[PDB]
Amino acid sequence: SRTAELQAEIDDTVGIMRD
Amino acid sequence: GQQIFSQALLNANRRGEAKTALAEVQARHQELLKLEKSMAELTQ
Amino acid sequence: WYAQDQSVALSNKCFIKCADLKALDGQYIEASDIYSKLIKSSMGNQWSLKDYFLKKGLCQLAATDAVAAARTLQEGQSEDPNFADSRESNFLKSLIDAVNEGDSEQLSEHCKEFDNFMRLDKWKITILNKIKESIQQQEDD
Amino acid sequence: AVIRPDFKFEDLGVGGLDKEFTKIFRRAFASRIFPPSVIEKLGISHVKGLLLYGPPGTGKTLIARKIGTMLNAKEPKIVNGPEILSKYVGSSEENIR
Ligand SMILES: Nc1ncnc2c1ncn2[C@@H]1O[C@H](COP(=O)(O)OP(=O)(O)O)[C@@H](O)[C@H]1O
Repeated sequence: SRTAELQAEIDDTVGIMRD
Repeated sequence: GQQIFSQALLNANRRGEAKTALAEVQARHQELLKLEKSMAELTQ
Repeated sequence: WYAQDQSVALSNKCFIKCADLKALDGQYIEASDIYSKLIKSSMGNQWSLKDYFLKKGLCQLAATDAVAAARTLQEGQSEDPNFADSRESNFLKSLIDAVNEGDSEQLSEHCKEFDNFMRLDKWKITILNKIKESIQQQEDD
Repeated sequence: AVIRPDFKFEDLGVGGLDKEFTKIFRRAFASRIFPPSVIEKLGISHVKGLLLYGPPGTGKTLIARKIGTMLNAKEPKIVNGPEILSKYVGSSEENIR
């Protein structure tokens, strides 16, 4: 569960940096 | 009136040391590879 | 001009375009030299760096200079730990090994293996095909 | 089918044991020569097990080695006895089945 949460946070940050 | 020796068999039970887990680690590796790829895009 | 302006970043964007086009035009040595500049400007600043190491080595292989490719691999493995443990380093090693053995099939296998995990862009495909052709030409010769 | 059309047993190395060969051929592969229809019409089942034994160094392993190639048989599967056993639980029984 920790790794999936980390993946989710990284995907969100990728979105923010793309913006 | 008799003594005896002793001989080993098995490591765990149903599962064996050759393939101990052999899934809980492989799929995780796939998760970690996904993590690495996403980090690649984020840092870029 | 960007390097004179201390704009390392724009200079690198331009030198990437320059090295890529030079390599596609068969000027593999000069492209490798520009990649060496990109590496040096990027050291201590890493993802692009791995790509730079890989591309440098690929140019050297296309120049049929497997020794320079092996030196580039060793350099990258010593100077940047992320290249040391990267797929790009392992791939460059496998390509150097296949070139030294003259096995164009093993090179094609390693290319497919790499492509399954990290898609080869058109540039890498072109350079890898040139390397394969140089192996096959040595086999045919 | 079960025996190669090109074979006469004169070429094969095993010599000095001819009666045993005839007995084996008669009692082992004889039932698998005709078309199947006769056997069920006659109510006879096939043989399943064959046992060879003798003193050390009489030629049995030679027969086993050459029978596969001599009689147009599927490549026989050869396993040494003590190679079946294994460490993990259930591995051996799996290996047999
Ligand atoms: N007709 C024969 N009878 C016995 N041995 C033979 C015969 N022809 C050849 N040999 C030789 O004798 C050996 C056969 O012995 P083998 O059957 O392997 O011993 P074991 O009976 O312990 O398996 C081989 O070296 C083989 O070349």
